[PDB]
Amino acid sequence: GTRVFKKSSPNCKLTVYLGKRDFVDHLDKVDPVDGVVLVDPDYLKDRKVFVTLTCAFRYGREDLDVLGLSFRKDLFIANYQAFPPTPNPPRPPTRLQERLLRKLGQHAHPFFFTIPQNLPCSVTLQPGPEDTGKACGVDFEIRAFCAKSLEEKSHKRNSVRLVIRKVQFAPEKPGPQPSAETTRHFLMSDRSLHLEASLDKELYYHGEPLNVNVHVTNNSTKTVKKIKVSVRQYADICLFSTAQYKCPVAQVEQDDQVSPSSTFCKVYTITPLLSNNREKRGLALDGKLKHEDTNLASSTIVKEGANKEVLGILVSYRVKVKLVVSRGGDVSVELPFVLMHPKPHDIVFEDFAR
Repeated sequence: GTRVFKKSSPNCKLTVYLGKRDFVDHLDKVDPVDGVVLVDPDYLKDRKVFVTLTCAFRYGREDLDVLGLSFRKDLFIANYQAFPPTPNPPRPPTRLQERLLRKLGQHAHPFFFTIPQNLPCSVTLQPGPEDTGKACGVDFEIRAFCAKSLEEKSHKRNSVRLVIRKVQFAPEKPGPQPSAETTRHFLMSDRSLHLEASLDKELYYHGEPLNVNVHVTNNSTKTVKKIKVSVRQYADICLFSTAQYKCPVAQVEQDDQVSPSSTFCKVYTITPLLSNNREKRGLALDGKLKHEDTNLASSTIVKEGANKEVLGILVSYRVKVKLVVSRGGDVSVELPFVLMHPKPHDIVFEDFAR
């Protein structure tokens, strides 16, 4: 029937419940965080129970893990008092939040957070060989613990740490096909090898294929040995260690040759999937690599209202159409496109940690 997510403190005393692991950014706004929390025996009566929602840029290891953490920027923190409750604010507990409130104790209390759109989206990198940089990325952590006030905490033992995803969704806007790409190469004379390509649309979702349309007008004297069609990711760190991963995440090729004084045309179907990549290399994900539900990081959006450095990493995509050339020298074009997170997509407790 219905599915709900739980993680409980190491001591098992405190537990958190939630309807969504992933929260969508709609540009316009963001799914809300509507959860509940359960601290059974008396903790501490004198001691209040809190919930924290933090969003930070980390560089050096992952996981806001102290050891190796070279740099960290807070981008947003929220608290508010679960128990006791508080006059605040839009308290109307989602239907789910209600059914949950009676399935459990009288000491299950609601809790909610509302997250600004302008914030970056969950994203994660970890360099290859290496590429000298350390790992980094943006995180959305939810902490939940007790203590008499906020300026006193406790190592995880009596708290609960868990991390949510903010995935970026965006609508298919009408408009021109990913600007075709034109280009002429004169290789030694006045006779041109002309290349021309296009995409069916400007925006794609995770899974969606793309249909690269390619037209070659080869009046040249050389020969096109092959035609390699790929998708490249471009990820630029904007905090602390400026750096720039470029990397193909999909790659198609056939036995396609084009003769001098010929003409050739064809449509390639290409699909960019994190799942089709063995080596992460310096790739930009939307969550931990090990997790099945992880995808290539979504294009980062034109940027709403906060802007700047403060997006941490800066993911972006391109199709590349390249013509390998016999007597040498290779002709190409690049078509930029945006890749968003899909959304044309009896309570049962399922373990939160993926």
